[PDB]
Amino acid sequence: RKQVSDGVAHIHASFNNTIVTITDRQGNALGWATAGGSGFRGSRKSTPFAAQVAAERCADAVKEYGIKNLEVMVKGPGPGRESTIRALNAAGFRITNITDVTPIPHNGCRPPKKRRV
Amino acid sequence: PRRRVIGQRKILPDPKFGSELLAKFVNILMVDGKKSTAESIVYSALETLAQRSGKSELEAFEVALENVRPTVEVKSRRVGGSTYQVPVEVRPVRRNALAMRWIVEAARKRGDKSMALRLANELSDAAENKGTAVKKREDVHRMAEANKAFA
Amino acid sequence: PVIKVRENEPFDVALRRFKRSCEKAGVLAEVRRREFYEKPTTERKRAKASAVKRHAKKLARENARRTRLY
RNA sequence: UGAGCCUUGAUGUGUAGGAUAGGUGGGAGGCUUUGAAGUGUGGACGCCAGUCUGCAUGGAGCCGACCUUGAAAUACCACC
RNA sequence: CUUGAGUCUCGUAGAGGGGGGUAGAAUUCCAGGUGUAGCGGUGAAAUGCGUAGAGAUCUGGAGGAAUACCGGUGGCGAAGGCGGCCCCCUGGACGAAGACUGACGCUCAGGUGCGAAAGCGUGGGGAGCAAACAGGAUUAGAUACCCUGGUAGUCCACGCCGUAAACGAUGUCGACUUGGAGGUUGUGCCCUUGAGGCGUGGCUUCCGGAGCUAACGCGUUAAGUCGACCGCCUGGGGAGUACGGCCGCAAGGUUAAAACUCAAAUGAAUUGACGGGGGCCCGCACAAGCGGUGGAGCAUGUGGUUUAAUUCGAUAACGCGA
RNA sequence: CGCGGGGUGGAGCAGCCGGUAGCUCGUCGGGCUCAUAACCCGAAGGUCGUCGGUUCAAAUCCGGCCCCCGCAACCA
RNA sequence: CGCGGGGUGGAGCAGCCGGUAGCUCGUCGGGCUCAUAACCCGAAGGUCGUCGGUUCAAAUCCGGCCCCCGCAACCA
Repeated sequence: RKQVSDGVAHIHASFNNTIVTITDRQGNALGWATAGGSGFRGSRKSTPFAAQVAAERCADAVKEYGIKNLEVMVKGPGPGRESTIRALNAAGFRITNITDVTPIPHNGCRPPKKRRV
Repeated sequence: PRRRVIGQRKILPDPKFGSELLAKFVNILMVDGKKSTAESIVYSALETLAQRSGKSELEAFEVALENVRPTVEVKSRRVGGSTYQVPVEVRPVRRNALAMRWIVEAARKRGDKSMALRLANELSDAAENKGTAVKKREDVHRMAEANKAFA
Repeated sequence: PVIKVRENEPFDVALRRFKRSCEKAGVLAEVRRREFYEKPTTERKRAKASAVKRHAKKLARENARRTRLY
C-alpha cells in the first residue's frame, strides 16, 4: 500500500453510534472503526468512551499508511464528538483543522413525527 | 444516613503485634461476640503463614491482603429502564475492609478442617495470587472494566 | 465552524476554541430542533409561552426585588 | 489479467541442538585473481531468532566428522 | 353649512393577493470510485438493510418539496391566512399639508361572495413525511403508545365541499371617562453641538386606577359610561339528533322537532385530600453491613376441619385478653 | 356399504427412521400487587377408542371392529 | 460397480508446507439484573468412521474397507 502523510478523519457522531473513518485528502477511505464494532452494544456504544475507543481502533488500522498530519471533520450530534477527537490526538497525529460538517437544511424536508413517550 | 456524617469509632490494636488492621481483621472474623477465640484463630493462621512464607507474621499478612484489595468496585444506579452497573473508585478505608471480608468468606467456604488452618491457606493463596478471594477481586475488577463506559 | 490550529498552539486550547465556535453557531441546538416535526401551532405556542415567561421574569421579579427578603 | 513449461536460482524451526535438519545414492576436503572472511545497507520472507540476495568496501580465508542425534551437513553432488 | 363620509397631491412601511422566473442548503434515488464488517434502531430488543460489498467516504447526475440565519408577544390582511431572492399585474393601510364634494352616513333579515385542515372529481406530479396496511416489540391482551417499512394524501392545474377550540370562546359603527412601561411605523420643530431633546398621528404588547363583574378578571384596543342596528339564549339529557325541505358527486352540511326522562345541570372561587405534578426536608425508608424468618423437628397462637363439646372474644389479630 | 385425515391427560395442536411420553388456559399452594389480571416457582389429572400381532423399544408399523371428519358418486 | 467432495467433541463450518488440537447456540456455577434476554467470567463433553504404513510431529501424506454427497453414463 502507498503511504500518505496527510489525510482527513471523518467523525460521524450519531445518538446511537459513532463511526470514525480515516481517508486521504481526496476522499478515498483508508480505514474505519465504530463504537458498535469495538465491542459495545446498545447503552454502551452511545457513550463518549466507546467513541474514543472506536477512534483509537481506527488510528491503529491506519498505521501502515504512515499518516502524520490530520484534519478532522465532525458530523452529527452525539457523545462521540469531543472525546473522539481527543482520542485521535492521543493516538498521535498532528491535528491541523477541526471542522464541523453537520448537515443543516435551510428548511427543506419535513422531519419525521414527534415521539409520544 | 440523611442528616449527619459521624466519626468512626475508636479501635484498639491487638495485644500480640500492636496493629489496628490486625484487630479489625480479628473483629471481622469473630462471630457471636466471641472475640478471644477468633483472635486465637487469627494468631494461629499468622503463625502457620509465617512459617510457610518466612518474612514476619504481620508483613506476610499485609502482602496477602495487598493481592486481594480492589482498586475499583461497582454500584447500581439504574436511572434508565434497565439497570446500569457503574464503576466507582473505592476509598482507602473501605478497600482494606473489603479484602479482609472476602478472605474471611473464602476461609469459611474452604474444605480444610480447622478454621485457623483454612485461614492460613487462604492467606497463602492470596500471597501466591491464586484462590477464592483473589478470584472474587478479579471478578469485581472485570465487571468494572466491562462497565467502564459509564463514569 | 471551520478552524485551523495556529503555529505552536496546544491541542486542548484548539479543541476548546472549536467547541466555543460550535456553541456560537448553535449547530447542536439546530440539529435537536430539526430531529422531529413541530406542528406550526406548537411552535407558535412555545414562542409565545417563552416570551411570556421572559416578561414575567423581567418585571414581576423586579417588583419583588424592591422589597427586602429579611 | 489468468495460467502452464525446457531451464537455472530460492524454499523447508518435533525436542536432543553451533540453529529455520525434506529424503536416497556417489563420498573426505569444494570455492578464492572470469576475486575469500569482516563492514555499509537497497529490496524480499518471517515461527522476531534470523535466511537468501543486489550494489559498495575489503583484499588473503570462511566452512566437515565435530559435543549431541530415530536422520548429518547447503565440504562439492545428481535425482526429485 | 363642514365637524361625519368620500375624492385629489406627495411620500411611507409591509410574509397583503395573483402570475412567471430563479438561488442555495438538506433529504431520497441512480451511476461510478475508495473501503471492510457491520449498519440501523430502542428503555432494552427485534423486524429491517449488509461480504450479491451495506453503513462510512468522495465525484457526477436526476427529481420533488420546503425556504435555516434574518425572525421579534415584529409586520400585512375582513376573516381564513400570508415568510428565500428577482420581475410583471394588483388590493388595502397610514402620515404630511393644502384643495374639493357637501350628510353622499351607520347597521342589515333575506341575498351574494370569500372561507384552515381533512375530504371529493378529472388530469399531472411524487423527494421527504404518512392515515390505511404489513411485520418487530411491549403487554394478561395491545386491532395502541415505541421500532422497521409503507399506500391514499400532502405538491400543481381547474372544479366541488362550506366546516374547525374558523377563539379575544368578546357582532359591527360612533361618542365620552385617571395613569405607567414598551414595541412598531410615519411626521413637525430643535444648536441632530451625539446614539439624542420637545411634541403630534396610526397600529400594537404588558401592568394597573375609577367603574364594572358570580368571582376569575376587564380596565381609553372595556367586560366602564351611553346611543344605532343586527345576530343569538330560555333547566339537564333525548339532540344539533329524527322527519321534511334546500344544497352536495359523495362524505355530509344546513334548517330543526317530539315523545320519554332526571331534579338537577352548570360557572367562578374556598378548605381539604390526591397526583405515575414541582421544590425543600426527615425516619434502619433505601444504600452500606451483621444476624435471622421462609426448608427440618419440636413449642406456641390462629385459620380451617372434626367433635357431644372442641368457651367467648382479638382477626394497628394470630407466645393476643389468658 | 367403497375411498382419502385419526382417533388422547378438563378441551384442544403434538418433531420423515417404533426407544423422546408436551404446551396453552385451568385448580391448589405462597408472597409480590394499595387491588387483581398478573410476571415468576412447583404440584394432581392417560387411555394414547379398541381388539390383536412384526419387535426388548410401540400409542408410535401393520389385520379386523366403534366412532369423529372429509370424499365424491347413488336412490326403484 | 467406475469418477470428482470427506468423513469429528449434543449439530453443524474449521488457516496451500504432517508439530496449531476451535467457534456458535447448548447444560451447570458465579457477576450484574426488578425481569428476561442480551452482556461478562469459567467449567464437563474426541473418534478425528476404520483398518494400516511414509515419519519424533499425523486426524493432518498415502493402500484397502463402511457410509454420507455429488457425478454423469446404463438396464436385457
